Amino acid sequence: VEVSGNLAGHSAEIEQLTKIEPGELYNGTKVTKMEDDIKKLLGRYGYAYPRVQSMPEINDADKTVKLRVNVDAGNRFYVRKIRFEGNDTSKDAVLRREMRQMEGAWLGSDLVDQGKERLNRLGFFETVDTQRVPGSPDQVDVVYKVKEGSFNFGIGYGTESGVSFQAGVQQDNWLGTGYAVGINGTKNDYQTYAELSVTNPYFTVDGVSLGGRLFYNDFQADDADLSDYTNKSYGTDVTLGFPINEYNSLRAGLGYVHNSLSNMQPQVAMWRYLYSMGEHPSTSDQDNSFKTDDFTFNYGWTYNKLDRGYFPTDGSRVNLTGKVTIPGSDNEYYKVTLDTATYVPIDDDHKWVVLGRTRWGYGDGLGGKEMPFYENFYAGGSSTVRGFQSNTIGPKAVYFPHQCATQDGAKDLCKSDDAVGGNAMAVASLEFITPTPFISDKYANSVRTSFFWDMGTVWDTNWDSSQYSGYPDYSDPSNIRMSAGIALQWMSPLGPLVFSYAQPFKKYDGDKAEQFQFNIGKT
Amino acid sequence: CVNNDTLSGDVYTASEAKQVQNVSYGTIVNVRPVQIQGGDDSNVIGAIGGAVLGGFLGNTVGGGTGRSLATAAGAVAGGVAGQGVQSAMNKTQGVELEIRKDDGNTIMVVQKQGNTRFSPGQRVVLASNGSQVTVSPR
Amino acid sequence: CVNNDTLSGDVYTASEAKQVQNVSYGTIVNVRPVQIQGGDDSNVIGAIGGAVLGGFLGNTVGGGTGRSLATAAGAVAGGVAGQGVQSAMNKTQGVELEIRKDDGNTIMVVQKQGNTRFSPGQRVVLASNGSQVTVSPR
Amino acid sequence: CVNNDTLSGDVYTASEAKQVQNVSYGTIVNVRPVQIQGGDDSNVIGAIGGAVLGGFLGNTVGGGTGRSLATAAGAVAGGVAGQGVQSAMNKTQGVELEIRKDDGNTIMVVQKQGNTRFSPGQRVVLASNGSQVTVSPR
Amino acid sequence: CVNNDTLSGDVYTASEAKQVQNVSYGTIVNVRPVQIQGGDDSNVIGAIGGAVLGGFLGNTVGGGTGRSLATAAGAVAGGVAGQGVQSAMNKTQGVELEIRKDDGNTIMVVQKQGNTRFSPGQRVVLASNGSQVTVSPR
Amino acid sequence: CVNNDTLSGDVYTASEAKQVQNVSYGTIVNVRPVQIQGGDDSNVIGAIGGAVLGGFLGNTVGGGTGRSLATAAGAVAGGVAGQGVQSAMNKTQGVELEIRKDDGNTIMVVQKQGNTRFSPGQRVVLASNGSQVTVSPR
Amino acid sequence: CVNNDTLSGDVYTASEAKQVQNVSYGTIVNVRPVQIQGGDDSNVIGAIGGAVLGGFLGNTVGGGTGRSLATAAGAVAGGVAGQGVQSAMNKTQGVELEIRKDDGNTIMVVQKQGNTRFSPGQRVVLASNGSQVTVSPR
Ligand SMILES: CC/C=C/CCCCCCC[C@@H](O)CC(=O)N[C@H]1[C@@H](OP(=O)(O)O)O[C@H](CO[C@@H]2O[C@H](CO[C@]3(C(=O)O)C[C@@H](O)[C@@H](O)[C@@H]([C@H](O)CO)O3)[C@@H](OP(=O)(O)O)[C@H](OC(=O)C[C@@H](CCC/C=C/CCCCCC)OC(=O)CCCCCCCCCCCCC)[C@H]2NC(=O)C[C@@H](C/C=C/CCCCCCCC)OC(=O)CCCCCCCCCCC)[C@@H](O)[C@@H]1OC(=O)C[C@H](O)C/C=C/CCCCCCCC
Ligand SMILES: CC/C=C/CCCCCCC[C@@H](O)CC(=O)N[C@H]1[C@@H](OP(=O)(O)O)O[C@H](CO[C@@H]2O[C@H](CO[C@]3(C(=O)O)C[C@@H](O)[C@@H](O)[C@@H]([C@H](O)CO)O3)[C@@H](OP(=O)(O)O)[C@H](OC(=O)C[C@@H](CCC/C=C/CCCCCC)OC(=O)CCCCCCCCCCCCC)[C@H]2NC(=O)C[C@@H](C/C=C/CCCCCCCC)OC(=O)CCCCCCCCCCC)[C@@H](O)[C@@H]1OC(=O)C[C@H](O)C/C=C/CCCCCCCC
Ligand SMILES: CC/C=C/CCCCCCC[C@@H](O)CC(=O)N[C@H]1[C@@H](OP(=O)(O)O)O[C@H](CO[C@@H]2O[C@H](CO[C@]3(C(=O)O)C[C@@H](O)[C@@H](O)[C@@H]([C@H](O)CO)O3)[C@@H](OP(=O)(O)O)[C@H](OC(=O)C[C@@H](CCC/C=C/CCCCCC)OC(=O)CCCCCCCCCCCCC)[C@H]2NC(=O)C[C@@H](C/C=C\CCCCCCCC)OC(=O)CCCCCCCCCCC)[C@@H](O)[C@@H]1OC(=O)C[C@H](O)C/C=C/CCCCCCCC
Ligand SMILES: CCCCCCCCCCCCCCCC(=O)OC[C@H](COP(=O)(O)O)OC(=O)CCCCCCCCCCCCCCC
Ligand SMILES: CCCCCCCCCCCCCCCC(=O)OC[C@H](COP(=O)(O)O)OC(=O)CCCCCCCCCCCCCCC
Ligand SMILES: *C(=O)CCCCCCCCCCCCCCC
Ligand SMILES: *C(=O)CCCCCCCCCCCCCCC
Ligand SMILES: *C(=O)CCCCCCCCCCCCCCC
Ligand SMILES: *C(=O)CCCCCCCCCCCCCCC
Ligand SMILES: *C(=O)CCCCCCCCCCCCCCC
Ligand SMILES: *C(=O)CCCCCCCCCCCCCCC
Repeated sequence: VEVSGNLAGHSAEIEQLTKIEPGELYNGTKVTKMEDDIKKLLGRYGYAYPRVQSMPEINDADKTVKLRVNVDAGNRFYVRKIRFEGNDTSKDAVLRREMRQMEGAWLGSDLVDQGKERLNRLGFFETVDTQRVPGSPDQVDVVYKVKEGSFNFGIGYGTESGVSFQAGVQQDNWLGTGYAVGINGTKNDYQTYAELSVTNPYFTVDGVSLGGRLFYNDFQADDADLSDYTNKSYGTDVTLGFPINEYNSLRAGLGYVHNSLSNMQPQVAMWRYLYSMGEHPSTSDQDNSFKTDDFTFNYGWTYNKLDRGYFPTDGSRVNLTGKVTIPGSDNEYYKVTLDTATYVPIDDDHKWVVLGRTRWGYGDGLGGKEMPFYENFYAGGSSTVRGFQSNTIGPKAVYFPHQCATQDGAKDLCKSDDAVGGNAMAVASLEFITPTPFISDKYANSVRTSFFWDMGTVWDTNWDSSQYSGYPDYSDPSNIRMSAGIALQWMSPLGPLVFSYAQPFKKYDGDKAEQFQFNIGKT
Repeated sequence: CVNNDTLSGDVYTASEAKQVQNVSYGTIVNVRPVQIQGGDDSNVIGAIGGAVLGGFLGNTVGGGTGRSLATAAGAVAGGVAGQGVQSAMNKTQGVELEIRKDDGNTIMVVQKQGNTRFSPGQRVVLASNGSQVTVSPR
Repeated sequence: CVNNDTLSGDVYTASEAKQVQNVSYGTIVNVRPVQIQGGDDSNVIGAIGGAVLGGFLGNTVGGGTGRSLATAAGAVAGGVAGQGVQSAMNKTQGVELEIRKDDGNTIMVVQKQGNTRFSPGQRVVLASNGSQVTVSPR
Repeated sequence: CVNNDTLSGDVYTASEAKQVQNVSYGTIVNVRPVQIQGGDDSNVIGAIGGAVLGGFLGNTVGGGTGRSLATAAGAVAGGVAGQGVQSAMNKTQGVELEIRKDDGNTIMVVQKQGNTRFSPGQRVVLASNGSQVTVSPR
Repeated sequence: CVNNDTLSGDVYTASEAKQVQNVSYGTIVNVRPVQIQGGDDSNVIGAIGGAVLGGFLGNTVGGGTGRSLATAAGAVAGGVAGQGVQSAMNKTQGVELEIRKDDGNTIMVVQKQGNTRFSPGQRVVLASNGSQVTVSPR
Repeated sequence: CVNNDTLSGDVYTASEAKQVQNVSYGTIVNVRPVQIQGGDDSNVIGAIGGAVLGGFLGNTVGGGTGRSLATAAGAVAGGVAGQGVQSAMNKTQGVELEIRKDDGNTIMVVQKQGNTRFSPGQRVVLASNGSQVTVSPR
Repeated sequence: CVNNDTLSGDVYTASEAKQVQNVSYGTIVNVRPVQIQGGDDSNVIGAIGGAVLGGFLGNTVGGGTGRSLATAAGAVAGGVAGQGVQSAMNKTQGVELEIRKDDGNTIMVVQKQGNTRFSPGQRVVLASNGSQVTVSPR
């Protein structure tokens, strides 16, 4: 080595911070690092500009390289003002933390080089650009510059609801203040969702996030293979949200829902519920309007670890959510939904992938009253447990003789096999992802496939078998439903695609099946 | 219960063990007592911990609508008390020490109170690192 | 039960085995006893493990809304006691060693107490690495 | 069960076979026994393997509400014992060697105990590589 | 079962067939026997293989709750025995040789035991590659 | 059955037909027979084809719960034997040839044994590419 | 069906048309027959194709569990035989040619046997591209 210049106190530490072993040949990395262990440090001596540049005498005859490290130190310059122009929403506060020299401190260009870049990960700048006090040679600034509502239309097709539309306007900057306002609208066989939504991501300067949701879920049952009941429901929820980890979050809020239960196909499973609340209309005729207004408190949690957003095969994803009313509304209940996700890659080459998503739920009515039936859990279908028709798993209802009708001589509980759902849900599925063959091996690493063994068990936690002999006890703890098969998912300029074929191997009588299902657009 | 129990001259964290730290000497002037704050300003946890406990306490009084009002007044009162007691349980007794290094200077450093009772005029050693300094006696 | 058993001179991590690391010599002055903290500042696991067991101990008393109060008060008390007890299974005894190297210097290094008792005035060998140092006696 | 078994002077990983690695020579002093901790500090795999076995063991006493308390306290005690017992099946004997290379220098290296027993004064050959060194006798 | 059968001077991988190999000459000193390991630290596949087979044996004792406990205790015991057995079918006998090249140097290389028997002093013909070396006899 | 058949001097990959191959001439020394491995070290395909055929061979015995034990023990045993038998369907004979080019050097190259039988001292016409070498006898 | 059909001198791919190819001249010696293996290492298309067809041929025997046994043994034997036949329809005859360019050199190249018959001693018009060559006879 050699030192030629004023280091202000690193003159001897060259062989300790910037050392190599003699005999090592001319390197552009392990000799430049000798330059670059004192090129960044010197902003810890208040020195603003640490300059290290070393130009050896490249000697070839008997091959020694005599390094000559001209290090001249900077000087002690300070942090007066941080100035952003053109942007009416970005703050001088968060755009200080995402840089690494606070206001009122010894300042340097080279040790603010740890700050300028991360400011762009806000997701709203196109560029993130980067002063001695104007005409005064001691105090100094750090400055930046920034360069800164699109419709969207969705049309899909499918098996669970066939046709499917989306259309809504998003504008993630309300007049220059960072509020995220977004609208959405979806229509298909059973529900039509037309929602407005707002958010302020920084309620507190430190991260608290407040969203107020105005939704409307004009739903319908018969087209969705269930039994008969119609729902036009409107409600509004508001939730807080505060970051805690960047691997976590948390939320809490107050949620008011209002439902119009009507047009019910008389049947025991819901007619237990009507009594306990206090409504007993005619037991075989369908002109009845049960109205609920539920206020309900809600909360959640989250976790993210995946490395790649698109076609992810790493990390671990989690979710929790619960809910409970105050005991001062119409129906009183609570609800607990847990979610999981895990993409385990076994080696760096990343062709073997392991995935399995566990989900749990449970609900109950508190003071002896019952969970509303439209809030139950449904299992079986394409998106959760492939092979069995959508919703088809869940202890079936029992139609009354209504107008099972008295024209044919119906005078009892006509046993039915129609899916209704349930209140305790548990779905596991272990999936074992494998390479993509049969296409050119140049690009045979894209179109994903997997073999899967999906289970699903919803039951009525309060269903009776004292009173129903000829029927089984529909609360069996191990009435599992496994299935297997295949399916191919990928990207193409016509949206998200997948095609499937899954054989239902295990099931019980009364459990329908659906071997084949597809997805284009959205499901 | 934020753990600011590492801010004494008699406790070290895990991250600064088995590492080389310089030694500088000095004498001491002007010890005086001072309190130390440690934690956050939002106190996002004490608020919830006081809020649920003050909220469930509402469900004990009244009935009908009179209950559903007390179960919110109690909730915000518990919310206030949660921060009012969490951030008053992070106070710690401590000291503020002027020292004159033998190198010729004077510096100030502040520490949590421990067992030893310093004096104005004594020899104390500065186990120095990259901008963390602990003042042990002798 | 975070494992802070690597902080002595009598245990090595697996990432410091089968490696070349230099040796310097020195003598010892001023050994004094010190406690060593470790691990997390938040104790997010002790909080959960305390909250659950504190909640399930609230279900055992009362009936109705008198129970539903206890099943939350117990939860908060268990949540606090969790952090309270977890940050008590990290207190580990240790020592603070000041040593004069033969090059002519002085440094000070802190290290978990083991079996051997260092003495005021002795010879120790400094096993050095990329800014990691362990002190072996003899 | 972590396998810190390749840290011996007697077993090589399959990534270090059929390779060219240099040979240096040296004499040896200062042999002392030291333990080796291998694996991760958090040690999460044994936490589940203790929590579940201590949770199902909680379903064996009492009934009603008194069974939930038991099968949660047993769960957290099982988790604690799990982390406590896994990190105590990685402890492995080892040696500290202070070798003088015939160049004229000194380095120390730590290495899992095998079968051969080093001595105070012996000739060893350093199978050296990019900072991985195995010390064999003779 | 890792197929660590390719570490012989008598079995080549298909990655290095029909490829050009430099040749050097040398003599040999100090043959000695050494075990060779391979694979991963964790042995995932053996873990699950142990866990499931040790779970389905758990079901076959008792009933009610005592079955539900044993089917988990057997599960974790089989899981441990997995890693305990998988890492036992990679232990392969082998040798470690240092050889004196006719250039005038010394290197040492480690190989699987084969049919050939080496001696201390023999004209072994190196095959070299991009840092892969085999030692053939005579 | 990973296609390790193109490692002879009598079969070419389609990737190197209609390309330019340099010609060198040389004489030959010390032909010796060797085996060649090819494919994977983990043998994933044999694992499935052993696992399913060991599973469905379990179902043929017992009933109740002892059925559910054999129908997994058979699966794991088949999984082991799968990797066991796949990596024995790739052991193929071969030769190792040291050859002296007219340049004045020596190299050795390894090939799959075909039908023609080399001799100790002959003439072979090297075909060279981007580090691929073949040996034809004449 | 792997398309190794563009390996003749009488067939060109759609990428090597309407592009300029340099022309050189030469004489010819040492023509000998060779087999060309063209396609993938895995044969992962006829492997499934044989697997499915070998499966459905399993349901057609036995009854009950003895059926469900055969409906898998047929699969892997059907699966394995799939590769064994697909790799038997990628074998193609071809020739090896030692051409002397009039530049004064020698190179060799192999091709799929076409309709023309090369001979030892003739004139050929080497067509060249970005390291791609064909040998038309005349
Ligand atoms: C080594 C080998 C492997 C390990 C295990 C192998 C086992 C092998 C053999 C097994 C034989 C088995 O048959 C035993 C059995 O379970 N036998 C039991 C079994 O029969 P089977 O055999 O199954 O057929 O079941 C029966 C069910 O019993 C009861 O069921 C009721 C409802 O069910 C009933 C009904 O309404 O009556 C009856 C039933 O027939 C059916 O009809 C149901 C129906 O389902 C719905 O109604 O209804 C519940 O009332 P509810 O629902 O309305 O609420 C009731 O809850 C109740 O009774 C509520 C109780 C609650 C007591 C709270 C204790 C917590 C201490 C923490 C404080 C410290 C603060 C920091 O409250 C009371 O009872 C009030 C009494 C006043 C005084 C009590 C003490 C107050 C505080 C003490 C502090 C002490 C300080 C020194 C519940 N008690 C109960 O189910 C039982 C309850 C009673 C208390 C026992 C004393 C334990 C003291 C230890 C603490 C030391 C403190 C320093 O036992 C328990 O909560 C166990 C809880 C252990 C939790 C872990 C400890 C955590 C803390 C330790 C410190 C680290 C029991 O009688 C049998 O027990 C009995 O025949 C009595 C006999 O003794 C057995 C009891 C076992 C407990 C041992 C645990 C100790 C070590 C822990 C090990 C991990
Ligand atoms: C070359 C070889 C190739 C093989 C195939 C080729 C040809 C074969 C084809 C046709 C022949 C065959 O069909 C014969 C047959 O199946 N015959 C059977 C067939 O009838 P059919 O043919 O259809 O007419 O099925 C019927 C089923 O029988 C019983 O049915 C009960 C329920 O049935 C009932 C009811 O009452 O509820 C009534 C019934 O009528 C019906 O209604 C059903 C209803 O459907 C639902 O309930 O219910 C179950 O009780 P449950 O519900 O509560 O569970 C019970 O399982 C039970 O009760 C629970 C059982 C299970 C315990 C297993 C644990 C042992 C640990 C081993 C480790 C050693 C040391 C640690 O436990 C017991 O039964 C207690 C026995 C103790 C001894 C166990 C062996 C251990 C020995 C070592 C000990 C250490 C000391 C040295 C079950 N027993 C049973 O189903 C059988 C059970 C009995 C134990 C066998 C003893 C010797 C085995 C030697 C093996 C290793 C030893 C070194 O065995 C088994 O489950 C299989 C055991 C597999 C072990 C594999 C180990 C892993 C290997 C990995 C290698 C690396 C039996 O009648 C026939 O067997 C009998 O009439 C009695 C007979 O004697 C036993 C049967 C033979 C099994 C052995 C073969 C396995 C080898 C491995 C295969 C890959
Ligand atoms: C080399 C050899 C190779 C082996 C090959 C062979 C393998 C297979 C062959 C087939 C034979 C086998 O089938 C035998 C059998 O299972 N036979 C059983 C089978 O019959 P069949 O198969 O049909 O023929 O099933 C029958 C049903 O069993 C019973 O079912 C009841 C419910 O049934 C009922 C009801 O009342 O609700 C009525 C019934 O009629 C029916 O209708 C059912 C119906 O299904 C639902 O309604 O309902 C349960 O009550 P519940 O629902 O309310 O819970 C009850 O469990 C109960 O009640 C609850 C139990 C609690 C037991 C658990 C605690 C053990 C401690 C271990 C760790 C130490 C802690 C630090 O409590 C009791 O049983 C009360 C006993 C009081 C005294 C306890 C003393 C133990 C203390 C030890 C302390 C040591 C300290 C150092 C349960 N007992 C039972 O199931 C039995 C229970 C007996 C109590 C303990 C004795 C031995 C303990 C050894 C521990 C060593 C300690 C160092 O045994 C067991 O739960 C198995 C326990 C497994 C433990 C695994 C290890 C876990 C910990 C790991 C530690 C490292 C039993 O009669 C038969 O039992 C019996 O024949 C019992 C007999 O007497 C002796 C059996 C010994 C077991 C040895 C196995 C161990 C190896 C483990 C492998 C991983
Ligand atoms: C690391 C600290 C984590 C602390 C979490 C403790 C979990 C508490 C679970 C209590 C369950 C009681 C509710 C139902 C009671 C009942 O009688 O339930 C009865 C039913 C089964 O009995 P039936 O046969 O009568 O249905 O359920 C059970 O017995 C469920 C099994 C309980 C044992 C599971 C072990 C504890 C949690 C698992 C590990 C999670 C750790 C995750 C860490 C990352
Ligand atoms: C290595 C750490 C893994 C720890 C995992 C512990 C899980 C404990 C599961 C106990 C099962 C009892 C639940 C209900 C009992 C019952 O009567 O359940 C009833 C039903 C079936 O019984 P019937 O046939 O009588 O209906 O289900 C079962 O019996 C479930 C089968 C259990 C055996 C599988 C063994 C564990 C699964 C695979 C292991 C995963 C390892 C992960 C490695 C990282
Ligand atoms: C460390 O301290 C973690 C924070 C835990 C929060 C502590 C909350 C204290 C509870 C006070 C409740 C006062 C109730 C008053 C209602 C009128
Ligand atoms: C390693 O030391 C961390 C262990 C993980 C947390 C376990 C802490 C135990 C919690 C005890 C809860 C006591 C409840 C008291 C009720 C009043
Ligand atoms: C490598 O050894 C990994 C093993 C991980 C689990 C080891 C077994 C620990 C479980 C012990 C649980 C005891 C609970 C007792 C409660 C009273
Ligand atoms: C190569 O070896 C691949 C791994 C094959 C699995 C081997 C693991 C064997 C599992 C044995 C389980 C024994 C359970 C004993 C319980 C007491
Ligand atoms: C190329 O060779 C791929 C081959 C795919 C695997 C075929 C191997 C057959 C596996 C036989 C399993 C034996 C069953 C034993 C049952 C006890
Ligand atoms: C291009 O050629 C595509 C691949 C062709 C696949 C043909 C599969 C042949 C299957 C023959 C079946 C024999 C099975 C006999 C088992 C007893």
